[PDB]
Amino acid sequence: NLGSKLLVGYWHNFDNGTGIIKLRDVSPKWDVINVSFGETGGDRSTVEFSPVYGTDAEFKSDISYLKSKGKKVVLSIGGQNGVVLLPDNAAKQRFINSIQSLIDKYGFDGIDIDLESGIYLNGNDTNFKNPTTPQIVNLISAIRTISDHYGPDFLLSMAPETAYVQGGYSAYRSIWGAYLPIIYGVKDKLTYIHVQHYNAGSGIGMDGNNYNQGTADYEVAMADMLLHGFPIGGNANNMFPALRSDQVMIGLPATPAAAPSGGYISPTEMKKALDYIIKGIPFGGKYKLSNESGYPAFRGLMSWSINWDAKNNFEFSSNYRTYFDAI
Ligand SMILES: [Cl-]
Ligand code: NA
Ligand SMILES: [Zn+2]
Ligand SMILES: [Zn+2]
Ligand SMILES: [Zn+2]
Ligand SMILES: [Zn+2]
Repeated sequence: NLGSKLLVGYWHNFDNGTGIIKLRDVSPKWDVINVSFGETGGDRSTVEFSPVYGTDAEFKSDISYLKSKGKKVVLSIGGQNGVVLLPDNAAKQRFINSIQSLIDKYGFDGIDIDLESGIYLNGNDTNFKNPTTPQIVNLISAIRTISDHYGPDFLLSMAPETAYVQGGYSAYRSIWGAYLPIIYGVKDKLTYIHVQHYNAGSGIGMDGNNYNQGTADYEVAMADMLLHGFPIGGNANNMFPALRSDQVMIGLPATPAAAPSGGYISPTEMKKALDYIIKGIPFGGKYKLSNESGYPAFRGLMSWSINWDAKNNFEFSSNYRTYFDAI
């Protein structure tokens, strides 16, 4: 079964300067490998994926080998080429069929939704429990259909930026809060969400205070929105519900170069945030956690990326594997 404290790492299906790591050479400290990325061509709906090294059959066998060792391998849909546009049923079906074909071909354990294309609320799409924007409605439907095809053990994750989730605290329009209807719409099938707590600037917590990315207070404040639920757009009558704590992870850059505009946090400071979130132990931050005792089943950390971590001699993976193994 899938563990209670996870390290989820993005795996580059490309060389961005940090090199390509073949699947069998990925550190065993990662519990889940998010293969980056499934992409689309002209129809912006049929997802395609070809491994950057070797044959398709060899990649399929590498995945089988990792799965035999208890690891999960997930296909991430996103990046610049992971444009998925679902304006109608036809596009939705192409997306569903192509994803199912890839899962079957390579033996992926599930999918990671790392999309931004078309993810913005139409004017007048104001109810997160009943969205009307076709892109959003169709994406929710497709995710539920794909998930159903594989059953309750299908691994579904999502990695939106903060504007699309916690940004909903300030406004519910355009991009702000636009993942909220997606999250709500698939919450019964969502294994975990790892919001990207980086390339974000600052975030307003439920206490009304602004916190800077890369600080312990920010990590706690942003995660707490999902652990506790929050009022959308300054309206106490429009409450976004809490997720299960086992559905909440925090996404972090593995090193500063992985997120140039900011978001990297030192292990010393992040362990303070983790101790507060998980164990209810405060550290002298300004942010007061919603729940006195913490959220022991908080699911863990995601990182951009396995490749960046390796170029930084595994600082991130080593520090947090040790931290979680010690609980
Ligand atoms: Cl809990
Ligand atoms: Na290839
Ligand atoms: Zn279902
Ligand atoms: Zn099938
Ligand atoms: Zn973005
Ligand atoms: Zn409460």
